[PDB]
Amino acid sequence: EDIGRLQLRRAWVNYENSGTFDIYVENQSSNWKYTMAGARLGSNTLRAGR
Amino acid sequence: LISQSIKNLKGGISQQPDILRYPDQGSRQVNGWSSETEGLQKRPPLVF
Repeated sequence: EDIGRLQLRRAWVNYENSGTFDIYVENQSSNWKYTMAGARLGSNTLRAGR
Repeated sequence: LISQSIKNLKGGISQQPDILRYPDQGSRQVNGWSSETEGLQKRPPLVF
């Protein structure tokens, strides 16, 4: 249904056991890049080497 | 105040009166090419 203006804000991507994709959001003149890495701080997944 | 969008234009003549006919159906159409993804196009030309 494309009738009214859909002012869009903060799409979200959920992910299973991997990461480090970036994300490129591309408006007409904006070009923001939402880079992402593996795990959160303090997680058991995030290790000083694993 | 209402509004609606006719999503496709496929297609063609419909000599049935307009309170009966579907949307996508024009009342006349000459040299049109109602494709699947793109709608109305010009028919491609006659090479010689």
